[PDB]
Amino acid sequence: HVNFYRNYGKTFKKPRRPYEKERLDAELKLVGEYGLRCKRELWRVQYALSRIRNAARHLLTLDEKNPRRIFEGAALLRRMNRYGLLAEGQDKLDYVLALTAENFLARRLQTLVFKAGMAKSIHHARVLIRQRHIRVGRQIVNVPSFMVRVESEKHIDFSLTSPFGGGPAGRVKRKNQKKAS
Amino acid sequence: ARGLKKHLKRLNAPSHWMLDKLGGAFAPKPSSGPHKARECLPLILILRNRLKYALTYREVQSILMQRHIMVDGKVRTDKTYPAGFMDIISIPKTGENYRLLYDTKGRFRLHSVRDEDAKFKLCKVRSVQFGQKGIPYLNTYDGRTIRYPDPLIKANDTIKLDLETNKIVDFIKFDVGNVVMVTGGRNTGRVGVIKNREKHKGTFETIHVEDAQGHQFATRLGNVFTIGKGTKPWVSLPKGKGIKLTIIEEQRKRDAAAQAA
RNA sequence: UCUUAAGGUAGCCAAAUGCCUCGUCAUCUAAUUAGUGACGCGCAUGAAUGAAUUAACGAGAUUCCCACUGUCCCUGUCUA
RNA sequence: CCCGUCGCUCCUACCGAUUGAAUGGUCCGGUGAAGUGUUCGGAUCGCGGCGACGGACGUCGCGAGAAGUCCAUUGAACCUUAUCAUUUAGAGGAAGCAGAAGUCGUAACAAGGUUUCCGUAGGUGAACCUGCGGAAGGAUCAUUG
RNA sequence: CUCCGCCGGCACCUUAUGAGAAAUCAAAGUCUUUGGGUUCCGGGGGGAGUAUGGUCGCAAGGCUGAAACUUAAAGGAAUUGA
RNA sequence: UACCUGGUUGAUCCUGCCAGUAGUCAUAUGCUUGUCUCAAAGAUUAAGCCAUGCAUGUGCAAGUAUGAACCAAUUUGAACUGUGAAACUGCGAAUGGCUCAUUAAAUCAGUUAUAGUUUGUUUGAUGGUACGUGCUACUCGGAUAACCGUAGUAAUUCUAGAGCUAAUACGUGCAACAAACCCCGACUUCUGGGAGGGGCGCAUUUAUUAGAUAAAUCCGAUGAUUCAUGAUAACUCGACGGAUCGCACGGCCUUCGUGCCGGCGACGCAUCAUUCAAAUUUCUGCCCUAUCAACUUUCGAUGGUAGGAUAGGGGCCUACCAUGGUGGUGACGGGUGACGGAGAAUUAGGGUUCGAUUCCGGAGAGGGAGCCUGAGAAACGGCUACCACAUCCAAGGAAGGCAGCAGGCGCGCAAAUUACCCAAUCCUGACACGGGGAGGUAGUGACAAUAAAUAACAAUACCGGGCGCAUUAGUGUCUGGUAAUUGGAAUGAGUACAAUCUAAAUCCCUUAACGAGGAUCCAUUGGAGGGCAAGUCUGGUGCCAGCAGCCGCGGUAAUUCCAGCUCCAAUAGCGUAUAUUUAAGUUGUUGCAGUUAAAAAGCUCGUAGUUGGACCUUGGGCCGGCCGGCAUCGCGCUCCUAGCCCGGCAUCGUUACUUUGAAGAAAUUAGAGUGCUCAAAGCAAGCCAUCGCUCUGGAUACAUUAGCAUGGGAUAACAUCAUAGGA
Ligand SMILES: [Mg+2]
Ligand SMILES: [Mg+2]
Ligand SMILES: [Mg+2]
Ligand SMILES: [Mg+2]
Ligand SMILES: [Mg+2]
Ligand SMILES: [Mg+2]
Ligand SMILES: [Mg+2]
Ligand SMILES: [Mg+2]
Ligand SMILES: [Mg+2]
Ligand SMILES: [Mg+2]
Ligand SMILES: [Mg+2]
Ligand SMILES: [Mg+2]
Ligand SMILES: [Mg+2]
Ligand SMILES: [Mg+2]
Ligand SMILES: [Mg+2]
Ligand SMILES: [Mg+2]
Ligand SMILES: [Mg+2]
Ligand SMILES: [Mg+2]
Ligand SMILES: [Mg+2]
Ligand SMILES: [Mg+2]
Ligand SMILES: [Mg+2]
Ligand SMILES: [Mg+2]
Ligand SMILES: [Mg+2]
Ligand SMILES: [Mg+2]
Ligand SMILES: [Mg+2]
Ligand SMILES: [Mg+2]
Ligand SMILES: [Mg+2]
Ligand SMILES: [Mg+2]
Ligand SMILES: [Mg+2]
Ligand SMILES: [Mg+2]
Ligand SMILES: [Mg+2]
Ligand SMILES: [Mg+2]
Ligand SMILES: [Mg+2]
Ligand SMILES: [Mg+2]
Ligand SMILES: [Mg+2]
Ligand SMILES: [Mg+2]
Ligand SMILES: [Mg+2]
Ligand SMILES: [Mg+2]
Ligand SMILES: [Mg+2]
Ligand SMILES: [Mg+2]
Ligand SMILES: [Mg+2]
Ligand SMILES: [Mg+2]
Ligand SMILES: [Mg+2]
Ligand SMILES: [Mg+2]
Ligand SMILES: [Mg+2]
Ligand SMILES: [Mg+2]
Repeated sequence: HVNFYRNYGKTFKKPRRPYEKERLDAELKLVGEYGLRCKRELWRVQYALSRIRNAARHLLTLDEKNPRRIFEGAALLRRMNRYGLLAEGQDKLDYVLALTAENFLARRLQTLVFKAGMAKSIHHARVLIRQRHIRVGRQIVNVPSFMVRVESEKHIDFSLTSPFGGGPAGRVKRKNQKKAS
Repeated sequence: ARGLKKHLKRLNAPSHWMLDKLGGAFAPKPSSGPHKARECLPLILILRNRLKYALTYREVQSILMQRHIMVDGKVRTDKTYPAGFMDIISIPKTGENYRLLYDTKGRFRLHSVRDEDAKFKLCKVRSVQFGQKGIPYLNTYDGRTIRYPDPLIKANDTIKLDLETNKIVDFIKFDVGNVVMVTGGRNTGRVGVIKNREKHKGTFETIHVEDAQGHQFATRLGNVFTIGKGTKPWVSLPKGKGIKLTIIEEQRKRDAAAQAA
């Protein structure tokens, strides 16, 4: 049976100490302020953060003049700068270590939509994303966690179909017009 | 088992075919032929995979049953015929010719050529020895056996072979100072020049080969194949001139092609 | 509590020693007053009256099992 | 605060006559299917000589060749004895544990009212006691007083 | 017999700059700044140094030595009281 | 994330465990459940047992067609024509699928070898003589299917007899030189000869011989061969050396005669090479156990010689001979709920545990065994026998093997449909075409894994903190919320055209018309004394019922039970049980302990094991910008690399250690590129005028040990200059 060979993986890890106030309120800080559905959203981000930090930490144990150091470091640094997760002049691969969970949560499609306007709240933005109401370059991206890159940041906008930035009206809008007529 | 094996499951196929692990459960099993089925490329791959003259296993079947495809001078109907190093693949309907040689990354390429390079191939001799009634003959690594060669062609040497008259038309005496292309290992494809050969009584001998641009590498004598006498080749080297490189260098090349684009 | 010189100790047992008695329990059997192992208010066991064991041995007593067979079912026949 | 015998209830394991029981394996011995090869065998079947005879015969030509059979070899399988291992029954004997609102004492912790304890040995309802040697974990870091 | 020095012993006293849970210890010191060499041995309390097999012994016994099961503590040093 | 908290006490500091706390590509179970993508699934106990159905057949222009049909249909000389079914012939069915019972250096892995073997097929080369007294080819045999027809048996791809007819089935039989050399050898002359005519393809077996050196005409290969190969003498009751089949025509007569030719091909036989492979085979490596210290050897155990057998080496087997082989570095024996690896879970590092399962290797087909055919099988969707189990019978007999796919029973804590298709991947056959329970597609599927709904925005508000007056005020700022308050906007869950999808279907992705007031299109599972996040609420009970992993709660005012209310955590998921990992520095190599907490043997000797003082220049420097290349008081070079007399030479001790490289299956791990809308994934795709094509990619790394090669030669091993038997 082929298709057994397809891979699948895990994206988040549950916390070791279930019930501690200081960790627990800090989590609600992030969840509420970024408009998240559940703690799983935040845990996967931290799991992905830990992946690169282990990667970046491992290279930093290697030395300069190391081909793996040079090749792997630049690719990681490009990946960070490409998503904007690292400021300018920050190209030292010691500042990847300083990176936080806030930054990844400020590149999400949900958060960038609110920071650009268009929404009037973080929680409006999300339902505005899942209701086919926002394209990115030319495609209707309907995942609140899209993780927008810098080059695509300019073209984030309304759809060419969505009543608020596209074409014809919605079901309730047409319903009210027909009952008036 | 109680006999031969007729199936090749895809995960077990040679890595240099670049077959994709979800494209099916099996692979083309290379038929018995002039090449050793792990250093070959069958015909099915060449047509459907690389050239895309076909979309399915059945379509490549039909093409050969029209007989458009010729290999090494002769028309081959076999689907999984084991084409190899320095074969010629020619399609007179399209009027195109190919030599089969390696990338620097060790994968077969169909190297497009004229007619005048289709007339001949190169082969290294496996051995030269007497035979029936003392009639000298030689083994190549292409299965071929040529009787009555020059008494100069010794073992490991390389021969030019006209596909029309079929006998030796030239030969290179394998030794230090000629250009070679490597046909196995991690160094396969990398061309260069024999700088030294150190033998070891009762083992394989090691060849020392240096890229035109300084880089030095070594193989064992099995994976060596002289192309030309001296620095110059007698065949057309592929899209990269047999010079292998660090991963940084091709990273630099793209962005260098990405600064002009 | 009466009493004795001392009140049968370690052990052993329905034993060649137990009346009751064909003791009770188990085992061997189709069926066992027989046998072996236990039990012990032992009519009436018991320490050189030697107590308890015990390999080897025995024309010593006893129970069972395999083989064997006119011992028997059930007699017939042959020789001197 | 605390120890042990004993009485009652339950749980677990131990010894145990019973040539105990069951199951599976192995060593040897006995019998030994079928095949394979070997030896005879020769049903009948192919020039169907010849005699040059009158579809018929025998002298026949050698070559095929079945059933059977002979000796070897592999060898299932069955049976006896043995052995091994894993389960399982047992009169009776005897350990540990736990429970409970029980009986007898008072062994230990204070100099615990005989300081405690270790080895060995003997004795006694029980905890224990006593002899011999040892230890302080002693109730003495001390006699020039 | 008196004084001084060296070596090797049995110890004692005073003190940490040391260690330790502490009592204490100049060796129980030179341990999370963890590595001189090597032998034996422990892994909560019981059951138990018991059962069984082996082996040594005249015997008493020695050496080797479980398990089923049970239980939240058992234990060490020091403090205040009684 | 290299982490701990509750429980011994009146309190304290320890030891030490119990308990909590996280995961599992790790199973079952419970409650719950809307969408998209993805995919494990009768392994665990029973390698237990099977009703039924399927899983292996096959045909080209190119072996054989009046046997009976079909379509041309004949001018009735020749055709069975062109297409064919059946059938004989050839090939295949030894692969794949399934499972993990036996199996503990065994299978297996990395790494070797075959000069010790077989190898249908592919690819390449190669091929004379058969008898003729080698003085150039010497002739054509019956009988069997499909079919016709008689039958037996209850019986089934059980079976008999008669009548025909084919061959690339079967059996015969023509064969190509100088014969190139070699042996006889009438006579000739004397021979060193000329010689008249008699004896010689290739295979096979044996024997003899050739296959050459070393400096003052020898000439193939290997590290190494009586090697490759040649010559000779014979030997075989020789497997062999074409009586085969297609189209296409198209040069020209010799009798102008299918006329002499001569092509490309299909199949076939034989030797060598190659390829697809195996078979053995070297070195190193595997869990627990000594309450398993000896095992093997008569009758093969260890070796020798000669045989036999094999494809071939070998005690593989036989006869004779010797007395060996293994073992505290653990033999032998036992356990394994033990196939091995690639791998998996967990991971600060070091580790611990798992690995039936889709890739590779092995093994088996109810248990044993023995075979036929074939290149290849000790084959089981082949046979033969026995053991067990069972089916039919007309009672004489006959037929068996789901650890293949589906399905049923049983067993269990524990697992899906008796579905569609060869469209993809490939395989197979005589084959472009047939077939494929391989394999793919769909139904069941909360095994695991991904993304992601269950509302958003506004103003009213009895109100509530700041912030504008802060005084005295009051409201008003982010709306924080009871608010079935109110107002329209957003949309998919759903449902439905079509299109797409697909082998055909369905699902997804697109998308006409419907699809929201909160009662509904309503989210649940565990908790609320502590550990541990969240009640000094209210009713019931009264050491009962119950809860409680642990500590504990309950005896009439229960923060712990039973309930309502409210809150807490996670959330389309969560709880429970069991194994395992972490925590555990409570297995301690890194890295624990042993005075009193558990723990120094009564004491000394001693073999193995483990460990072991110092010392032998690379020291004092020239040289050019880490290092070459060198001089000091650097044992040689003839032989290969060898500078314009010269660096940089190989054997006359062995190794570990380190350095670099080779060669290392993929999948998995890490890691580059790439906007599957994101992600888990995949290995793609991206630009062009997202126009007759351009540009491509499909990197790279780790890989413990063992083996191979390269430099270093600090450290550390074993061996060894005093009979001088030294240079
Ligand atoms: Mg093939
Ligand atoms: Mg008495
Ligand atoms: Mg009596
Ligand atoms: Mg009797
Ligand atoms: Mg008696
Ligand atoms: Mg008396
Ligand atoms: Mg008396
Ligand atoms: Mg008496
Ligand atoms: Mg007597
Ligand atoms: Mg007292
Ligand atoms: Mg006292
Ligand atoms: Mg005392
Ligand atoms: Mg006394
Ligand atoms: Mg002194
Ligand atoms: Mg422990
Ligand atoms: Mg203990
Ligand atoms: Mg004590
Ligand atoms: Mg105390
Ligand atoms: Mg740790
Ligand atoms: Mg206490
Ligand atoms: Mg208390
Ligand atoms: Mg625990
Ligand atoms: Mg197979
Ligand atoms: Mg051939
Ligand atoms: Mg021998
Ligand atoms: Mg021999
Ligand atoms: Mg097993
Ligand atoms: Mg199993
Ligand atoms: Mg079965
Ligand atoms: Mg088999
Ligand atoms: Mg079989
Ligand atoms: Mg079957
Ligand atoms: Mg099945
Ligand atoms: Mg609730
Ligand atoms: Mg509760
Ligand atoms: Mg709690
Ligand atoms: Mg709390
Ligand atoms: Mg609970
Ligand atoms: Mg308690
Ligand atoms: Mg509670
Ligand atoms: Mg409650
Ligand atoms: Mg400890
Ligand atoms: Mg102690
Ligand atoms: Mg001592
Ligand atoms: Mg020693
Ligand atoms: Mg080595």
